[PDB]
Amino acid sequence: STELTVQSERAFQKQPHIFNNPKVKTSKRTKRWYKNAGLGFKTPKTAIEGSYIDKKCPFTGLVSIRGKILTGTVVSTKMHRTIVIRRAYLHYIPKYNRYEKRHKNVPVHVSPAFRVQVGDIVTVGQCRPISKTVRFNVVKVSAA
Amino acid sequence: GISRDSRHKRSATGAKRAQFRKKRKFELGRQPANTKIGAKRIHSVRTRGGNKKYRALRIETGNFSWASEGISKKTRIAGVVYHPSNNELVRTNTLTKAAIVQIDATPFRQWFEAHYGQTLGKKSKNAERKWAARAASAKIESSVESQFSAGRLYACISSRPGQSGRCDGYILEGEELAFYLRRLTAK
Amino acid sequence: ARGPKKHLKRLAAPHHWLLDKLSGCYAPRPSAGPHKLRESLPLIVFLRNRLKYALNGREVKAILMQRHVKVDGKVRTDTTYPAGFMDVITLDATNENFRLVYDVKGRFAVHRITDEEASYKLGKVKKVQLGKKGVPYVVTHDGRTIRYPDPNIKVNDTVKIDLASGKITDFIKFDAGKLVYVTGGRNLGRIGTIVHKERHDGGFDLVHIKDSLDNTFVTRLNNVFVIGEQGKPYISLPKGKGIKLSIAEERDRRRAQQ
Amino acid sequence: PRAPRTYSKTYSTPKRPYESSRLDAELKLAGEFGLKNKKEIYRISFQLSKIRRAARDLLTRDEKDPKRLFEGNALIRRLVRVGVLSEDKKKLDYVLALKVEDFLERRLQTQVYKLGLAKSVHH
RNA sequence: UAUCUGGUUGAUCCUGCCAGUAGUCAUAUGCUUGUCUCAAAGAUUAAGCCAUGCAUGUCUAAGUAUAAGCAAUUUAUACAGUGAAACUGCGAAUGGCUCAUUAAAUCAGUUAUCGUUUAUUUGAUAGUUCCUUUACUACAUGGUAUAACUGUGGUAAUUCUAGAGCUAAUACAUGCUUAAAAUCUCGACCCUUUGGAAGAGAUGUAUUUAUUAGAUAAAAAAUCAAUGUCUUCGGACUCUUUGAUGAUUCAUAAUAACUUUUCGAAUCGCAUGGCCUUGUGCUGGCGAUGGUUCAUUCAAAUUUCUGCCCUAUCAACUUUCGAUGGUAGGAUAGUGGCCUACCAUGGUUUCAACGGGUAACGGGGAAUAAGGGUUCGAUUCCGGAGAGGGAGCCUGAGAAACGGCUACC
RNA sequence: GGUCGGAUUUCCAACGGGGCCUUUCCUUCUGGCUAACCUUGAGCUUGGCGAACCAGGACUUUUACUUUGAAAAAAUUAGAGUGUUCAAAGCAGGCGUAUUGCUCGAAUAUAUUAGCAUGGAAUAAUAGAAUAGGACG
RNA sequence: ACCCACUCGGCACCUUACGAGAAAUCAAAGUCUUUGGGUUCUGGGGGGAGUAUGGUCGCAAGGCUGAAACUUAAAGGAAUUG
RNA sequence: AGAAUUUGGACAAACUUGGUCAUUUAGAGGAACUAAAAGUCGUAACAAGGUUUCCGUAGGUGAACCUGCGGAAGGAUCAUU
RNA sequence: UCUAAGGGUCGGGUACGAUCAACUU
RNA sequence: CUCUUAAGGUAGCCAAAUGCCUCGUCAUCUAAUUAGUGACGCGCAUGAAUGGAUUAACGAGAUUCCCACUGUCCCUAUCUA
Ligand SMILES: [Mg+2]
Ligand SMILES: [Mg+2]
Ligand SMILES: [Mg+2]
Ligand SMILES: [Mg+2]
Ligand SMILES: [Mg+2]
Ligand SMILES: [Mg+2]
Ligand SMILES: [Mg+2]
Ligand SMILES: [Mg+2]
Ligand SMILES: [Mg+2]
Ligand SMILES: [Mg+2]
Ligand SMILES: [Mg+2]
Ligand SMILES: [Mg+2]
Ligand SMILES: [Mg+2]
Ligand SMILES: [Mg+2]
Ligand SMILES: [Mg+2]
Ligand SMILES: [Mg+2]
Ligand SMILES: [Mg+2]
Ligand SMILES: [Mg+2]
Ligand SMILES: [Mg+2]
Ligand SMILES: [Mg+2]
Ligand SMILES: [Mg+2]
Ligand SMILES: [Mg+2]
Ligand SMILES: [Mg+2]
Ligand SMILES: [Mg+2]
Repeated sequence: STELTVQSERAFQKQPHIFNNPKVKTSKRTKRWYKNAGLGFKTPKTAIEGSYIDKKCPFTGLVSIRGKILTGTVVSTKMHRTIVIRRAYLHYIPKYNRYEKRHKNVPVHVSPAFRVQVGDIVTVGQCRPISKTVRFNVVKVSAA
Repeated sequence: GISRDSRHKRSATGAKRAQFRKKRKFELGRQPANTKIGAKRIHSVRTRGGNKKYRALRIETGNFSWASEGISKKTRIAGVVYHPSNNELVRTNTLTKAAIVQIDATPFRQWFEAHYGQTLGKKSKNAERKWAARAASAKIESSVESQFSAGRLYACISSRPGQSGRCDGYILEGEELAFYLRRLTAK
Repeated sequence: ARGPKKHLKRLAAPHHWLLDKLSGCYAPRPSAGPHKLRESLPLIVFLRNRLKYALNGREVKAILMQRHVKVDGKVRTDTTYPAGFMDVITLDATNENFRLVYDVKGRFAVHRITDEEASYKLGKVKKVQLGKKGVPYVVTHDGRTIRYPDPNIKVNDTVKIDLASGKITDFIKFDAGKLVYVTGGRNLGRIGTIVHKERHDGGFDLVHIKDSLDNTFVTRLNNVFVIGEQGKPYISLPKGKGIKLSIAEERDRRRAQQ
Repeated sequence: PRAPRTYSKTYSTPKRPYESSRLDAELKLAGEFGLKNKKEIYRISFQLSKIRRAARDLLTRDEKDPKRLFEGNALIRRLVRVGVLSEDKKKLDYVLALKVEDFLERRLQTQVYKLGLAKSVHH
């Protein structure tokens, strides 16, 4: 995670329509909006108590998780906020009455609320197209 | 013309896809507005399913809002001072979203005197009754107070001039103002 | 392609219309209306193919243009006006009234109702949502929007429409033990007294259903139409009452009388 | 654009073109039943072949199979109806071994012959 | 109907192929052809080229008629009967044809739009618009041009048109007529402490921006900042309004403004009825057409997962100038490297990427089969693509439209 | 065969299901039905422990496989019924005092894999407490 | 160091055919139409031909990979009698 | 209100010149293969084929082929306690 | 006429600031 | 087959800077070629450290063709010291 030095881009990174009025003073100086992605997935404490913005986050962002829920093994963490998983499966050829190993590489988006290493197993929830190849968002990490 | 389809540029593996489906209209694009300042000129764009769209050019004024005070005013635009996407839009004074601009700051100044009444920068008893009740809230900030002396305010264009035909924004305050001031004062 | 289609070939029309594949190249394409194209009677099939009150499509136009036929109390001169589930058809001549219900075989059956039973209809609510100016409304399965409903009305319930004014007379709540009518799927046209339903957060609810003869089957929630409390229903069920006899038992009944 | 008219062929030629046994038995049938062709014998063999194709699929199933009970009775009923299947043989196992010319016995000219009225099968 | 036979030897048993054998909604061809039903049919080569003639036009009771059209209504001096032409409104984006392109592309099954457009149909749904809003004003209703038409004409020719003179709208372009009540801001004066006022303005919808609410597992007390509906100023205190989803910045409402400003009936047919202070006074029916927003239906666009033939004498490919991802913006009906600026070096591949080939549109299916398979699918249905090859675009809800236009070849 | 070749019961059996005990938690709280209720009122009465039905819960080892179910348009394939004179076909048709009319049908099956729900839990993998942050508390 | 008995491992050998094979023969070449312990590689009539061409390795000789046009009704294995 | 015209941009047909790939096709001459014909020369193999045959490799010779080194039995020896 | 990248020297109890100066892209 | 030698020119290459006949023959290059290149080889009189045959790079070396270029030329004119 490393908190990605939040104010680093050329534009001011903030959650839209989340206004922290300076006229009044109270606890939690910076208002943080968040939500539960549903389907039983919990919101990690990093998302609730973090400072990242990540408008593509399924908990603190503007994207919603709906559609397919998949699981895969991480094979690449070399992008920024995006990883590649490998989904293995067995394809049945009816002629020989037996299977063959196949795989697909799914690029999925990882929020700073999660920390993912190569080889870990994660579950990804479907969202609207984020990039040219990305269609899924990491929602739960099952390994470390 | 300008197309938004994807059967052009290569897939994720790097393969070049063959030609298929001569360009369709429902995947078209158009040319940018590149809105300027002064002598308002807005053209009409007929989009899909009727749905008239406004291509703003040469906008003069705008509706800028003061989030802390919850008021909006119509004020003129002086020029563009910072743009996170391209520095040329600053140099050419192009009006786009998320562009930091100066504003006249006069309508905001006159409203403050009517509402709070103390001062900015530097008669009947129905007035000071409101002013007495509307007290302890005229201590806005030291980074916004000093701008009223110069007569210009750092605003941020929250609207899409090339889509709606309007240049509407908000006055930078608090952390957002402190972020962009460091960018502007650097030399 | 390039715009909406307007022709419906035979062998591509819904199979429950019972259109002979020969004797014609096209089929009546139902117009835009309250009901889906896939589930729609429209009158030309009803008047000619079901009631034998016409010999051609020209005689159907002659009947309709004289304001004899009416759907839900309105003339509906359109020849391919889509008439769907629970729609009430009134003919001034022959003093006949009809209600569109599915036969146990999955087909729209000719059902004759009395004058009083033609003075209302049931509609499954599809969404309860706030309109403009904070006015709640309910959307039934036939596209009917009714403002100011009962606050206790929720989705998947059945309301009763007056058919003289769009007002709601009474509503049946979607609870376990209610008599239901299966609309859509392999179990189309069965009546089965809900026992329980499965939640399945994410979509595609499932409900378990067992008819009077204690035959249990499961269908998706969107195919279920509650038609009243167990026992007495709120409408006159067609002959058979949705039993779904097996083919072995069906032939013995056909062999009982001959 | 119109629904095509379904058609099918109703005869099967034998695998071997020339064998003495079949070329004799088939001609014996034609002469003794007054048939014009061999195609009129291939037709009965084809029709019987489909009968024993369905009866084998039924017998290989379990007893009291709901499909077998409905289809087995219906298949026996048709053969009993036209007289090919006798009343004493309704087990669905005598269907598989009926005969070739049991069907030829129930054709019109044979039965017209049987009740007099022709005094020869060719008449 | 789970079957084989002839051919290597002087003779034998094998391996092995050649030949025979049966079928083909597989073609072609030869000889021959009496009857009824049914029926494919310029796909293969040449998505090669086309004379000619047709294939898209359309009206009611209910948009506009002085036809200098036809006839008599005779109820009619404004019209009111039928009706050419033309303006207007729709449709022409359906259908029909073909299979050239196309190998994760199309497509099949399965998902999503909490990521968008939607003419038409069906169901609901604008009392708030005299703008210095007390003469500015027509609201028993306000203007302009023009077609058709008369006549002058030009070219060899085209569904070519010009100048002159008329006249209509559901054409174009303007435009008011209806209650209240409540609330929020300004705000005269008494003059005061507990402060209330006359009066004025604002308050539909649509657009844009910012902000607020949109809550909800459970029970009791401490004094303050000051009473907060009414006080027996001790405080009894409750009513405190709050929907849906698995999930939302959702539906919805409110505040402050913005718009060069959308919409909020100057439209048509038939019936003519009631009330009086009988005035062309006031009311009053069944429809048609149109119109803002939502829902619905007919759709569209994008989209999830799995699945495609032969090839390594194709092993590395993609990223100059877009490749993979981030931030911001522009564009779009919307999401998205769709495009742009800055940034990072990423992405696919022996589980076969990439390249080449296809005498490859893909399925539902077809032929032959004991079981397992093999071959085929231009073509009666579904989806896609194209109108000689390219590209571009107007109209419109919907077209990169070709029985539409523009340019090149 | 207690009816005249059709089914009921108390039956000696077989085969497939469910619950309980034998060391065998094979997850549950706010609350309703309190339910099957030690509930008993004189032989049908006032009061037992929540999923047998529910709204929200911390949590929740993962698959492969197999059964059942929803989906897999129509046509075509198999297949039931039926006078196209038979047949290929088609979805018709049939019965009356035929003067008024009445009425049966237009089924059913198959449809890989992928996705979805579901019971099983053998077979084949995967994980857990070892320089104990291991569980109950 | 020899002799006798047993045993594990190795090079083989003799007999027979339960079995296999077209046969020659085989204790595996058996437990294969009563057809499935795991796995790698290679062949699909005889010639043209291991030839052409393109690659790749070698200093070279050459190695590895490797066609097609064309042509043919038989080539081939083991035994039998001359 | 507004025609002809005009600035810049994007989309971008098409032409020319090259490059690259692919498919056909001419070519003096050179060198193979196949088939036919009673062609000329020899006799390399099948018997110990009259020098046993064959494999790899190298050289040589009209031609089959010969010779050296190593190897095999598909040998003409299953055999010398 | 502008824009961007490429430095030296001073500065913390036991990330940032000041100042100065290069032609290279 | 015969005469003959010390041995009778092997592998290679060739009208080559080495071929007389000769402007050899065939192909290409051109409108036309005693030029050039590619083949052929009874080669007056090629040929193996008289070194043979090749050969990347290099050359103020000999030669041929092609593109660009041009007063070399058609066909000359003009200007300056
Ligand atoms: Mg079409
Ligand atoms: Mg229609
Ligand atoms: Mg031989
Ligand atoms: Mg012989
Ligand atoms: Mg053959
Ligand atoms: Mg073709
Ligand atoms: Mg509507
Ligand atoms: Mg973006
Ligand atoms: Mg981006
Ligand atoms: Mg093709
Ligand atoms: Mg089609
Ligand atoms: Mg097209
Ligand atoms: Mg053509
Ligand atoms: Mg076009
Ligand atoms: Mg045409
Ligand atoms: Mg030993
Ligand atoms: Mg040994
Ligand atoms: Mg073979
Ligand atoms: Mg071979
Ligand atoms: Mg031999
Ligand atoms: Mg010889
Ligand atoms: Mg000889
Ligand atoms: Mg030998
Ligand atoms: Mg050999």
